[PDB]
Amino acid sequence: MREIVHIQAGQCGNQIGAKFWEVISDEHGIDPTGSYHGDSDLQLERINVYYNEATGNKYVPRAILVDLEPGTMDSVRSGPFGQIFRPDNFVFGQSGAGNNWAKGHYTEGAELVDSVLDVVRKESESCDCLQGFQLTHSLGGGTGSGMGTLLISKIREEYPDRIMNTFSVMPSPKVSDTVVEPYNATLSVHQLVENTDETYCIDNEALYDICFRTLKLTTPTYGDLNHLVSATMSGVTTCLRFPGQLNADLRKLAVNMVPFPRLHFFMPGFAPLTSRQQYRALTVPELTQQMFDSKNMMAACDPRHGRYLTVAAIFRGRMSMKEVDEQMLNVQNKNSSYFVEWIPNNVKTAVCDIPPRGLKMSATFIGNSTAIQELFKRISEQFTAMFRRKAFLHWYTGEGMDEMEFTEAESNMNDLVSEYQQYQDA
Amino acid sequence: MYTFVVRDENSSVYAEVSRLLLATGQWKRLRKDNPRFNLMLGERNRLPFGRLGHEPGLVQLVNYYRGADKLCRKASLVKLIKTSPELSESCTWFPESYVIYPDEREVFLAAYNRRREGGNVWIAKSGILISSEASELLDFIDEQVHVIQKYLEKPLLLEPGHRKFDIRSWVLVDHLYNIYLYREGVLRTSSEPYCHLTNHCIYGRYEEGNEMFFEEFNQYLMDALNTTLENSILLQIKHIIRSCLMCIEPAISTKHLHYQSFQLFGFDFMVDEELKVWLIEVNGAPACAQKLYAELCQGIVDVAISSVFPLATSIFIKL
Amino acid sequence: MEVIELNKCTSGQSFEVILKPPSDPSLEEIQKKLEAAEERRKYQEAELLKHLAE
Amino acid sequence: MRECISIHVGQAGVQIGNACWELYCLEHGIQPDGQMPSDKTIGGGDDSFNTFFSETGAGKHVPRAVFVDLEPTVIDEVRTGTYRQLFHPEQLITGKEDAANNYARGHYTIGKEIIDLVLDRIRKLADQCTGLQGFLVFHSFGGGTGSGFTSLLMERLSVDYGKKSKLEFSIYPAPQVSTAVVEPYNSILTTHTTLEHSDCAFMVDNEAIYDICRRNLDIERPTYTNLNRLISQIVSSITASLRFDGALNVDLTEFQTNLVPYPRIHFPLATYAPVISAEKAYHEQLSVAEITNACFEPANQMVKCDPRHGKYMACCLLYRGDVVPKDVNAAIATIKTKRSIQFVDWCPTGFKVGINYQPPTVVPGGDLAKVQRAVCMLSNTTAIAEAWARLDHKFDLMYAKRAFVHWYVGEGMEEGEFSEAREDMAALEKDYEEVGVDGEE
Ligand SMILES: C=C(CC(=O)OC)C(=O)N[C@@H](c1ccccc1)[C@@H](O)C(=O)O[C@H]1C[C@@]2(O)[C@@H](OC(=O)c3ccccc3)[C@@H]3[C@]4(OC(C)=O)CO[C@@H]4C[C@H](O)[C@@]3(C)C(=O)[C@H](O)C(=C1C)C2(C)C
Ligand SMILES: Nc1nc2c(ncn2[C@@H]2O[C@H](COP(=O)(O)OP(=O)(O)OP(=O)(O)O)[C@@H](O)[C@H]2O)c(=O)[nH]1
Ligand SMILES: Nc1ncnc2c1ncn2[C@@H]1O[C@H](COP(=O)(O)OP(=O)(O)CP(=O)(O)O)[C@@H](O)[C@H]1O
Ligand SMILES: Nc1nc2c(ncn2[C@@H]2O[C@H](COP(=O)(O)OP(=O)(O)O)[C@@H](O)[C@H]2O)c(=O)[nH]1
Ligand SMILES: [Ca+2]
Ligand SMILES: [Mg+2]
Ligand SMILES: [Mg+2]
Ligand SMILES: [Mg+2]
Repeated sequence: MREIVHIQAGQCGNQIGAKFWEVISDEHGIDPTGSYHGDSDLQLERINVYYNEATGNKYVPRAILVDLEPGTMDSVRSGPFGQIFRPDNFVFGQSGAGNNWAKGHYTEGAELVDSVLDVVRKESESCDCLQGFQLTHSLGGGTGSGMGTLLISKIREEYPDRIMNTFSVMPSPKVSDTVVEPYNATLSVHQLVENTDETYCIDNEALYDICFRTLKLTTPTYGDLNHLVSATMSGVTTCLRFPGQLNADLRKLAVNMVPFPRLHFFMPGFAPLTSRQQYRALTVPELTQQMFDSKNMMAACDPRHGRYLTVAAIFRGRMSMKEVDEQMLNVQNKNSSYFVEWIPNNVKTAVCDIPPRGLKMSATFIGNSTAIQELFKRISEQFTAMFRRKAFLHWYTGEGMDEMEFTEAESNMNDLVSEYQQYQDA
Repeated sequence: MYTFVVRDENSSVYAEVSRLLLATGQWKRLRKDNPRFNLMLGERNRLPFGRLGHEPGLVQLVNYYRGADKLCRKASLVKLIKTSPELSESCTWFPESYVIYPDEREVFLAAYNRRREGGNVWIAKSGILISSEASELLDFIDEQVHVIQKYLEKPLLLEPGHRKFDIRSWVLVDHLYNIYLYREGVLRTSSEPYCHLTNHCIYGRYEEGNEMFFEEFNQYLMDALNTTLENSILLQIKHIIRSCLMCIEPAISTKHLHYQSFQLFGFDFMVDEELKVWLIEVNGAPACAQKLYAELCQGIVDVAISSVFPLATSIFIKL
Repeated sequence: MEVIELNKCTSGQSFEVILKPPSDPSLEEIQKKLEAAEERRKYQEAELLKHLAE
Repeated sequence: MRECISIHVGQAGVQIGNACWELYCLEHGIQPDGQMPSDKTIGGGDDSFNTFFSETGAGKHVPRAVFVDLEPTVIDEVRTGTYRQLFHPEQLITGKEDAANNYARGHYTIGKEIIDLVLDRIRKLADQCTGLQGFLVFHSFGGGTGSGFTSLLMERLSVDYGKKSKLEFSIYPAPQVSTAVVEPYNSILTTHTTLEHSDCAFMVDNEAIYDICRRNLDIERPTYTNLNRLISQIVSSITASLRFDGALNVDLTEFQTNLVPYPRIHFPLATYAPVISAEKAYHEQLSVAEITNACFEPANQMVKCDPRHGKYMACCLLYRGDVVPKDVNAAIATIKTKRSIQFVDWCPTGFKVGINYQPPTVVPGGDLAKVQRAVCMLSNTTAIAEAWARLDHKFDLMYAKRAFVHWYVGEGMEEGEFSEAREDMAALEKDYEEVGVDGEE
């Protein structure tokens, strides 16, 4: 029994978090009322990882919902699976965070953070052997970014020997709510460099482009973006939720994926992705080639602009394991230039028999590539374009922050970019 | 697509083979220390054979036979012939030789004295010295293990010129241990009247670069000796090549091994005035004649490489 | 070739065939190492908690 | 009679131990409930099988075994498996969180908290022995528990059982079924720390077992179950001399005397034949000469390497089934004329042969066909050093960049232990080279 405690914070964090719980509840046979009604014991074998078992053989997500305004969590509670969450695990304020990292991290968020830690402590105390935490949030707003990283720091203080994992949505001017998003993201990224073990970098620019160019969605909504994320989150957690040999827990995943402590930012990918053809059967070569294509990756970085340190690939459904190996070793041997030579056998493959709801075959990609520096470079450029003229800083200095904290955050992320470039040339 | 690595930048034969592979559109060259290759053109010394054939999903081939050095080093070749029953010390096509360390020093003297008692000029090598009496041969070696070999005092001399020569034959052994003799050999001829050493390193009088090829040499044997190259010489050459390589086949064959080997060999022969062929040495990393580079290297790709890695009249004689 | 040491029983037999003749750290030392690694873990955690206190 | 205690560490050690004890029960006629209708001495005895099985007053034959793992799911299958009634709870030791493929976590952080309990349980078995001869330790090289905890346990066993022999069955990592990128680190770290505490270690390369299952059993993608049933047949062949009447390898010290002339070079190469599929209705039965010849085929070795390019220091042939000494000698004479078999000059050029008349047992419903005669050859050849060279090279590639090293330092280990371990492996490679080794032309 290796339990994971899930936290979703802010608007983006709770919207993507709600869809993640809808998806995996269906996979494990849990209905919106928390009753199991599946037909396979594999659905229950590792259900303890994400669900508590309450009275009457009911399953309650080990999930905590956090926000500084009630709006999004009201819509979650009134949503499809809104009644499955523990009512005491809704922790919310009223003032909001105003897309302001300082409000989430230092003022408004600091008033609420102790109440979230009370619920984290309650869930942790009921764990046979807690392995760690997973946080869903965006970096471009105030609550998920500012309060989310505050929560990570306080959790690390109270559980220093547990794994911290995040699904972090990176902002992009193409799918942007406010101009201060590079400020909030730059301040948050430094927190993640220090206080997380694994971070999935989900770029809203990549999600939009996939919806528009690949899925042929002329006007993608946030709901369309969150549909891609929930499918991806289900894929990357398959190894945690079903019986398997590879990356079966958060710490073994980290040991396999993170060769240097600060370089723990992963590019996720999913296949298939196609326009609505839809009933057409997918073959192993087609899954493998799509899963490794940049068009299927969600960090808007070109992996041919860098090199893979480590890769994890997860295949779902009934397929030929021999054929999976051939195509996986095929793409590996044919494109050996893009895998670092000093980490032998750095591509690991897992297969899970249970496929998602609507597909017979699927594949999920997790890459630790030095090309992720392009993401951090874009944020640094957008940060500097405003900070050079101290633009919009009054929103933050009004909350007590000084300009020196921005300078230090700028230097920290440029250091991170330089670290990636060191190993890209290695 | 197939992948290969280059580990010996000094090999002219395989610098050519690599550029032919890079002209088919189906071979890619990797960094020399990338382990995910199909073909290794390995280094001449200390090739890490123990790291081959352990890459999942990759058929791996290397251009050297592990253990072929026993044939391609002078001391070990003498020991192989004298200790292998397939060749015997009664071997008729290999000159009388002895391995002596600066040991067969005493047996050399008993054979030496018995024919001085009853010509006995010998040669030293492992840096060459030819002497008529044994006391001088031994003092030169104490100045690494050497061998003392009976010097051929009656060589076949080409005319006009009265000049010594030797024959170089290129032999390719593929992964199935098929023995291929390249149809083109070279005579490294001396340009001085008998001048005792015919190495191309040591000009251009009778033939360009002191190189006579088989077409001219066969024409000479017909005009001067009323015989052919095939009959008087090449039959013995094929016999010696087969005898040497079949002797070491159990030791070096990669038939049931996790990786595969092929190798190009350079056999050096001398011919006496009775048209008898003598084996001089076997070279494991030979160069080629400038004209025969294009044809032989293409033959290497066709016979040794494309046979294992298929692409999208034979120049060899199969022994 | 020669067979030596032929021993036979109801469940099998054994012998030898010759073809050619020829020609620690103490408990306290382990304990010190385990405790030295444990102290290094405690020092690294102490530095982390000091960093988080700042 | 002298008892032998088996210790199974980590997932690989536990699952392989499960397969071995199932096979032992079938070989000895022991039912899953522990009863053995052939043992007419109820509640005791000093027969050869008592080296591996104790006896209760109710007639249950209990393995002299301890299972240890840092997480519970693998040993839980022993508690609920077919042979669950064989073991009492004290033989099964589990933690709650594993070593995460981290030698430092298994040896230092977690090992320090559970070593005393493991030793207490082993002491309980040892107290039941009238003349304990030593331990057989099963573990992977690559896992954090199999590498880290095993080396700690071996150190303490040398302290507590100084006069006892210790043999290993070690699973060498193969990427085709490997679960961790850092397995070369764990392998070198555990080999360095365990080297002085092991008297004889049988390495089994998962790559060799995988390929044998694919080629000989026609299994397109072998599972751990496929691999472990093959491994348990080889282990059974090696340990049969301890469990049945005989004169060869009848005590653990004989393994060292017969196979290991120098203490550090104590890794014999195992080769097994014939491996034949159950699915085919009629196989041609291989003679003594054919199975003996197969012992010199690299495709049948437990580690892929070329013994033609090394030297032998000792060679044992362990036959099971319809084999008589006359045919073994005739087979050996033929093979020596046609094969590259060179011994070191300071060792006799000979084979020590053992024959057990019972044919190898197979598990019903398994993948191995029932054969009329089989053989396991144990040779100590310098050629196995190829496996060290492969591992040390992968170590060097990662360590030159210090990749993943922070995970080990984070658990209290020092970077100096990496280089100290690697230098020990370099000296080991040098030892094998000394013992076994004689352009533009
Ligand atoms: C619970 C849900 C939400 C839902 O949809 O319930 C309302 C869910 O998504 N679960 C799924 C899942 C997948 C991976 C891991 C875990 C779960 C799965 O089991 C399923 O149902 O996929 C759904 C998803 C589809 O919408 C659709 O995608 C989209 O248009 C779309 C639009 C915006 C964003 C993302 C997708 C979908 C794609 O996306 C997928 C995911 O396959 C896209 O390219 C994939 C190929 C599919 O062939 C193609 C084209 C379909 O046509 C198919 O007929 C279909 C299935 C199989 C839908 C039309 C209903
Ligand atoms: N042959 C065989 N190899 C196994 C088996 N289980 C694991 N392995 C190998 O062992 C290595 C992984 O080590 P494990 O034994 O699983 O790990 P562990 O000892 O339990 O240590 P931790 O899980 O890290 O605490 C990999 O190389 C696997 O291929 C098995 O049942 N049979
Ligand atoms: N026993 C012998 N009798 C007569 N001549 C001999 C001889 N041994 C060697 N030679 C002469 O020595 C020359 C080549 O010697 P050798 O082949 O040993 O040197 P080497 O190996 O450095 C040149 P390569 O690499 O091209 O074979 C030949 O031209 C030959 O004439
Ligand atoms: N993919 C996705 N991104 C979102 C969603 N909602 C907001 N965002 C992004 O998140 C950032 C705004 O942060 P938000 O979560 O709304 O602020 P918060 O409530 O203070 O944490 C911007 O970069 C938005 O593009 C969503 O539902 N899906
Ligand atoms: Ca008894
Ligand atoms: Mg918002
Ligand atoms: Mg384990
Ligand atoms: Mg030469």
